[PDB]
Amino acid sequence: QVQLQQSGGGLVQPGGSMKIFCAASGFTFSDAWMDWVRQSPEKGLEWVAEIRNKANNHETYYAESVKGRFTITRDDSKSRMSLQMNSLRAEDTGIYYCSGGKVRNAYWGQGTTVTVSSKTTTAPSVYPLAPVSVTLGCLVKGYFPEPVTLTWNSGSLSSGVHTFPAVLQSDLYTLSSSVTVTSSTWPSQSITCNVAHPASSTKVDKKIEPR
Amino acid sequence: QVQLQQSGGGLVQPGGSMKIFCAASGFTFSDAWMDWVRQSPEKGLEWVAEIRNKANNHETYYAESVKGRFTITRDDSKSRMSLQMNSLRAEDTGIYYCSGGKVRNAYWGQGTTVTVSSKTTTAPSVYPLAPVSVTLGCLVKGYFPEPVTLTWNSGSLSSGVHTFPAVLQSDLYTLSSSVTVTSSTWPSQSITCNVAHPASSTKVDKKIEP
Amino acid sequence: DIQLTQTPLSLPVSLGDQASISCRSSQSLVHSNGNTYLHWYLQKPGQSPKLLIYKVSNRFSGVPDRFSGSGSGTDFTLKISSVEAEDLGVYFCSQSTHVPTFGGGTKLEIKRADAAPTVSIFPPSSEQLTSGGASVVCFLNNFYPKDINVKWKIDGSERQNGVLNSWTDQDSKDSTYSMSSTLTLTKDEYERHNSYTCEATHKTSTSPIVKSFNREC
Amino acid sequence: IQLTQTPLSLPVSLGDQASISCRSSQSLVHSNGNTYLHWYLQKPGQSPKLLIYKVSNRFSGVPDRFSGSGSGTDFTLKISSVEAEDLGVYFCSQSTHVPTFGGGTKLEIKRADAAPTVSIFPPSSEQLTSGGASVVCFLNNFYPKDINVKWKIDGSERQNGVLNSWTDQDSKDSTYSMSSTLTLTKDEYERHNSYTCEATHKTSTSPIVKSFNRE
Amino acid sequence: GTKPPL
Amino acid sequence: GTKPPLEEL
Ligand SMILES: *[C@H]1O[C@H](CO)[C@H](O)[C@H](O)[C@H]1NC(C)=O
Ligand SMILES: *[C@H]1O[C@H](CO)[C@H](O)[C@H](O)[C@H]1NC(C)=O
Ligand SMILES: [Zn+2]
Ligand SMILES: [Zn+2]
Ligand SMILES: [Zn+2]
Ligand SMILES: [Zn+2]
Repeated sequence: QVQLQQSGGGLVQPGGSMKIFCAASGFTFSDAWMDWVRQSPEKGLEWVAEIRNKANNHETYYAESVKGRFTITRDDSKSRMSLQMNSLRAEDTGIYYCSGGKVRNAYWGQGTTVTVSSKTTTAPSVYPLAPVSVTLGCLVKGYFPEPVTLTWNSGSLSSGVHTFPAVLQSDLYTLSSSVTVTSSTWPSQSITCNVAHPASSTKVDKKIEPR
Repeated sequence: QVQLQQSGGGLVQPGGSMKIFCAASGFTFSDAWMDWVRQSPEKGLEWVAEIRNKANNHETYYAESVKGRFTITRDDSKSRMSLQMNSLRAEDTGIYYCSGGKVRNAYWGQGTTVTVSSKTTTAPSVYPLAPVSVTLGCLVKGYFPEPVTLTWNSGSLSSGVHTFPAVLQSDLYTLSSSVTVTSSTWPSQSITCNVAHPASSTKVDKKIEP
Repeated sequence: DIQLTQTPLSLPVSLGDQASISCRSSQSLVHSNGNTYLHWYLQKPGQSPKLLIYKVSNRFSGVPDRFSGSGSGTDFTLKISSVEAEDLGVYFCSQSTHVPTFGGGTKLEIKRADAAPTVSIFPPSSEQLTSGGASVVCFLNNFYPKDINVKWKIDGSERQNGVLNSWTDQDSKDSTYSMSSTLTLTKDEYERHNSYTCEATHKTSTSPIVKSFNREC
Repeated sequence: IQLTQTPLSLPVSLGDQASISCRSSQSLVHSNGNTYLHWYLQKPGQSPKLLIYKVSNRFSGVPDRFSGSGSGTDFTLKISSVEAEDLGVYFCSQSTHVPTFGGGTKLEIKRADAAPTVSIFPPSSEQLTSGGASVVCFLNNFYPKDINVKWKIDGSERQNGVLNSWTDQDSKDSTYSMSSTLTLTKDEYERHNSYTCEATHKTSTSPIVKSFNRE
Repeated sequence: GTKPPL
Repeated sequence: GTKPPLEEL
C-alpha cells in the first residue's frame, strides 16, 4: 500500500524556521511528481511548492507567497522529501499535506500542522462531566497548540462516542467529547477520559465519577 | 602536531584475514582512548572497536557484528595500535579510520580502505583526452581495487581541475579528470596526467597531445 | 491567477440519486499541448483530499465509475450516480494547466428522514470549580436536519457572551449531526445564579427542547 | 540506541544560519551525570572531524559559529553565518551507550544558478588500438546539482554502457561538476560517426549540445 | 499554461 | 549507559 507520512510539524514563532518531512512507501519514488499543499480556513486548499521527477531533474517551483522563504528537498534513495521554511508568517499557519505519484496528486498523506504564533504552549485541563440511557462527557479546556487526541477507556470504548472539533478562544483551544452507554453499564463499569497533548508531552486520565 | 596515520588495507577475499595499523605522533599515546571506526555507502559510519588508556589497563570492546573476528591491540611504547580482522565478509568492506585522544574521537586519520573482494586486481589503462578556454581530460579505465591517485603536472596544475570519483561497473572501476586552462597555455606548455594504482604497482604519465 | 469557482456550496441528495457539481475556471484550461488539466478530489470528514479524476474525465485507479467527469475549456461537471453514504464530504476541483489552483469545494449532504436531538446538560465539574473556573456544557446529539438554534438561559435570561459551539461533520454511519455548546463564566457569576438551561429549537419539535438544572446552594 | 538525524539535505545561503537535528531512541544522559552527544564534520575527501563533544563543548580549533544544545533525547547543532567552507556532511554521535552515529546531514551552499560548460572527447588512438571505445563528456561548474545527460549516436539515443560521476560541491564557487562516459566496442564505434552529448539543466529549456563526427 | 514534465 | 573509563567514574 502507498503511504505518505508527514512529520516534523508544530508551533513556531513568527520570523522563525521549521522543517517538515514526508516519508513515502509502496511506490517507485524517483518516478514520482511530488507537491506540498496546505489547507486553512482563511484560504482553503493552497498549492505551496512542487518537486519533479528524477526524469525531470528534480525541478522545483514555489507558490509566489513562499518563494524565497521555503526550500523543497528530495532523496529518492531514501524515498523522502522535506519542506524547509524560514521567516514564517501567521499566514503560513495551516495543515501541510504531502502529495505525489506518477500521476501527480495521486496520493496524499494525513498532513502535519504548522502553527505560526508567539502564544506559548499550554497543556489542557481535562474535566470529567458526570450527568445530573446515560450520557457522559469530557471537557478539554485551555490548550495550545492543536491537536490533542481524546480516547474513552484507552480507546476500547468507541460505541456511542462523539468527539467535537476544537474551537479557538483568546489564544486557547477547547474541545469536548460525549459518550452514551446503557444504564446497566455505568457507574457499574469504570469509564474514563484519556487525553494526550503531544506538544506538552502530557497524557491525562480523568475518571467519570457519579457526583 | 597530532597525527594519526592508517596503513595496511586493500583487497582480500571473503573469508580472508587482514591486519590494519595506526601510527601516531604529537601526543602521549598511553593517555589516549582509541577507536577504529569504519565508513561505507551502506550503513554509513559504524563504530568497530575500542581500546582504552593505560590507566584503564588497555580494556577493549567490539561492535556486535565483529565480536570474535576482530582483535584490537596497542603498543604505547611505539605509539601504535592495530586491528586484526579474520573471516572478513563483503559487509566489512569500507573505509577504516583510526581515531582517538584524551577526549575520544578527538582526532581522526585519513583512513585506510578495506575491500573484501572476489574481483581480481587489475591495472588501469590511462588514456589522454585531447580536445576535438581549452579543456583537457584523462580517462582511467578498467582497474581494481580502489584507489588510484591522479594528478596533473605532478600536482602543480590544480587550478581548474575536476577529478571525478571512481565508479564501479562489473568489477572494474573507471574514473576521469578534466583540466581547464587558457588558450595561450596549451599546447605550448606541456600538460600531462599522472596516474598511480598502487595495488597493481602501476605508475604512468600520459602527455596530452594536440 | 485562475480562480476556479464551485457551485453549489452545499448539495443535499437522497441515497441512490444522482448528484451534479459544477466547476468554472476564470479562463480556459486547454493547454498548448492539447490537454486539459482539471482534477476532482473528495475530502471525507477527518481525512485529507483524495484524487478522483484527473485530466477532466480520467478516473484514477480505485475510483468507482459512479464518479464521472466531463467538460471543456472553462466549464466542468462532476456527476455522482447512485450516491452512497460514504460519498459525503467536500468535493474539490483544481486545475494544473497553469500554476495550480483549487476550487472552494462543494459539500455533499445526504438527505435523511428526520431525527430529534438527544440533549444532555452538565454543570461544571467540581474539579474545574476547585480551580476557580466554571463551564456548563450541553450536548445535542444525533439530529437531522443540520439547522438548529441553541440558547443558554441563566435564571431565565438568555446569555450569548461566552458561548462556544462545535458541530460534527455529517456521520456517514447514520447521516446525522451532533453539536456541543459550552458556556464559560467566572466562578463568581456562576455561583450568583442557580437556574441553568440549555434550550435548542429544531424542526423536530414544536416547542423548545429544554434541559435544565437548579443549583442547590 | 538509534540516532535519527534530520534533514538529509540542508541548502543554506552564505551568512544564513542552519540548524541540524538529531534525536535518540533513549536518554543520552549517563548515570554518571554526563551527556555523551557529539558532532562531527566531514568535508569532501576528508575524514570526519570532531566539532563538539558532550552536547555543547567546542573542540579545540572550532569557531563559536558552531554551537550545540539540547538535552535527554533531543539535540541540535546550529551554524550561524554559514560560509562555503562549512559545506560537507555533518554527523551526530552518542557514546553514552555502545557508540552509534546519525545518518548524516549534507550542508549545501546556495548559489546563483549556473549552466554547465560542456566538453566532448572521442576515444584516444591508444584505446582504439587496444580495441575499445569510450566517449567522454565533461559538464563543469553547474548549479543546481541535478543535470541529465543524453548520449546520441547518429542522432539515435544510446542509454546502456554509460557511467556517470558527480563531484561533491566545490567550496571555491559552490558549483558541481559531472562526467559521463559512454563505452562501446571499437567495431561498434567505427560503425557510426555522429556522437552527441546532450545536457539538460534547470538553466535552460534547450539542452546544451556538443558533438563530433568521425568523418 | 506552464512547461509540463516530459 | 555502559561502564565509562575511570576518569569519568
Ligand atoms: C506548469 O508548471 C507549473 C509550475 O509550478 C505547474 O507545475 C503546472 O501545473 C505545470 N502545468 C502542467 C500542465 O504541468
Ligand atoms: C561504555 O562502554 C562502552 C564499551 O563499548 C563504550 O566505550 C561506551 O562509550 C562507554 N560509555 C561511556 C559513557 O564511556
Ligand atoms: Zn535532486
Ligand atoms: Zn595492552
Ligand atoms: Zn484534583
Ligand atoms: Zn551500431
